[PDB]
Amino acid sequence: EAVVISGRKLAQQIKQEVRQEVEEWVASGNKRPHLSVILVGENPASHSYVLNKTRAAAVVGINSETIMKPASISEEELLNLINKLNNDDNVDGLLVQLPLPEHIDERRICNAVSPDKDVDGFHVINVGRMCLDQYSMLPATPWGVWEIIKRTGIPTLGKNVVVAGRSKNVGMPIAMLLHTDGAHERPGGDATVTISHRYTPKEQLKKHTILADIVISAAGIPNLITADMIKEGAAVIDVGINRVHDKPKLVGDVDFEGVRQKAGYITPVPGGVGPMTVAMLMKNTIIAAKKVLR
Amino acid sequence: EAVVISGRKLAQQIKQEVRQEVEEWVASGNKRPHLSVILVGENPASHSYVLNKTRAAAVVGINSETIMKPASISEEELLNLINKLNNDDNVDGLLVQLPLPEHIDERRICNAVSPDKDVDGFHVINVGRMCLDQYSMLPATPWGVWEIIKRTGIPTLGKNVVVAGRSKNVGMPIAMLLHTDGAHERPGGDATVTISHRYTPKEQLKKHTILADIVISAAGIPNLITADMIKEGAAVIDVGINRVHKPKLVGDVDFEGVRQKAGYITPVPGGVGPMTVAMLMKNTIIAAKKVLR
Ligand SMILES: O=C(O)c1ccc(C(=O)N2CCc3c(c(=O)oc4ccccc34)C2)cc1
Ligand SMILES: O=C(O)c1ccc(C(=O)N2CCc3c(c(=O)oc4ccccc34)C2)cc1
Ligand SMILES: O=C(O)c1ccc(C(=O)N2CCc3c(c(=O)oc4ccccc34)C2)cc1
Ligand SMILES: O=C(O)c1ccc(C(=O)N2CCc3c(c(=O)oc4ccccc34)C2)cc1
Repeated sequence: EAVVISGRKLAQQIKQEVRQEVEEWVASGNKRPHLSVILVGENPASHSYVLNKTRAAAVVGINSETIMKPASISEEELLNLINKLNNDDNVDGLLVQLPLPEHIDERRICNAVSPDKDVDGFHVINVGRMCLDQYSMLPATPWGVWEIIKRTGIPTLGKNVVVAGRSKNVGMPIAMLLHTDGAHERPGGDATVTISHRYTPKEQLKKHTILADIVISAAGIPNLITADMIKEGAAVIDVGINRVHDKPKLVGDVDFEGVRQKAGYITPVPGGVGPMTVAMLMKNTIIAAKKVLR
Repeated sequence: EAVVISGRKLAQQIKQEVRQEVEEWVASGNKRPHLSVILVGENPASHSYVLNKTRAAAVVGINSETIMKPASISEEELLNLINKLNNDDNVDGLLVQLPLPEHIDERRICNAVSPDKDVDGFHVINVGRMCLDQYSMLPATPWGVWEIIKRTGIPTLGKNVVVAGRSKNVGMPIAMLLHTDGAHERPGGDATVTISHRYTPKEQLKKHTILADIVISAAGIPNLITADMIKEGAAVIDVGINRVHKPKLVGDVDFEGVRQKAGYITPVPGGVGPMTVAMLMKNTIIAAKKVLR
């Protein structure tokens, strides 16, 4: 059977690194990091994600506040709020929980967050920097996937990788990190990467996955990955977060039970990539506090 | 055997569109578009590329000037010139011929060029905008590859595409254009895209090329694509520009071999190169119209 990778345990390790980095930072006489989270409306999953972020900050000695506004907020109010936070020298990291309501321009909001406080790395300049392999605030899911892979010691250079999904904050960034030059200012994994998405024909994915040492699935489709798609021994990183009902539940992209047999490594849902996303946000927040980048 | 696609011919076509578009702009009362090129040093390829660009501009009714600098120029001197041209309201497009000397930082120069004059689309905001599928000044070579494909009627949606090479102004944007959503602000290809590079093993490139409906090579490696790598009927686009031996110029494909198996193919010379220069003209009229301001 396949080694089940523990997202909880790895996220725990990263959390400890950060807790140590924050303590030393404060001991050297610096201000304790502060993370601000703007939460809009009342999406249940959002609300729980923000609690996961606030707990993680508390456990690593980073101060936080979630500012909850109602769905009804005007895009311009939101911009004012962000502008306040951007200007408050006590806020090191600012993020805006997604999705926002249909009447708010996401991209406009994401670009209003100061790049220097952009711990989500979703600002156009951080996306640009990332895509040029420069130092940047990396988005947290991609960074988490990366860490799961490196921390587990799975090789990437020369290897073959498939990423199912091409969203701009998850799939595309994963594909960008995995294929790029280990030698660049922000190293990448030098893999051979294939990006697939909703217009891949079922057969085409299969012909690609079967060739792949690593299959990273970030499509949000239960059971998109079945055991015949993977080649024996391959690492399967399941980035899917699918709420199904039976008992409302959390399931992945992968058929966990089945692929378990075929794969050399696999990651569970829940307890897989999710905890890592949250942990990498803590890394990004101490980076922000330290003003490395600007 | 392969329909050879003349990039020379398609580029002349595109230049004809641009010429009409420029004629219309001027006849409407607007300032004639002006492109400035900065050229540093003496790379002979570079000099010829600037010649190509200045000729293309002349053909399409766009004003040009090359400002040649010795390789000895400093980074700071280069930024002053760029800062000057950014501020000259007469200059609609501005490009710095690449590559630059080692003591000058490419990224920093590329980001000094005003994003609205950046007809190479290499400023970080333009890269970012492109990578988010927003309207942007698209880089000329990838846009030209896109144009070869689209005007030749080669479908992309659902297809397999390999792009060999992952450079930031050629391979990576080609992969970005080809895989992204056809529905976004800046439409992409909705293809299934595999990116390979200097560390793809030969067996591994081949295992992927063979499934490919379109293969696009931007490696700078002669005979990297051979006919047994290619699936019969596939489109093969040769981005390579390789100086071999009188001093000769070849692509990354084994043209003679590959044309016997592929359904379309592009030659070097005469394929992607002229398209690159053509798309730069389209970017310049775009810049002059201040469409994306
Ligand atoms: O209805 C079926 O019978 C059916 C089931 C599944 C597939 C499949 O395998 N797809 C389609 C969606 C998809 C794929 C992908 O690789 O990445 C995605 C990333 C994001 C969103 C959707 C995908 C590939 C095809 C047909
Ligand atoms: O054990 C777990 O499986 C698990 C632990 C933690 C999280 C979490 O809190 N996430 C990850 C997904 C996510 C987050 C988000 O903030 O916005 C999203 C917006 C859209 C889609 C997914 C997210 C943050 C999730 C799962
Ligand atoms: O005879 C050999 O020793 C040999 C020849 C060629 C390969 C090959 O196919 N390579 C390596 C270079 C390369 C590849 C690629 O896909 O993209 C590149 C994009 C940019 C630069 C170099 C590449 C793939 C392997 C072995
Ligand atoms: O007929 C042809 O095959 C052909 C026509 C025109 C051109 C040309 O002028 N190019 C394309 C390549 C290129 C250009 C450049 O400006 O910088 C480069 C910097 C590095 C690498 C390639 C370029 C501009 C090239 C070939």
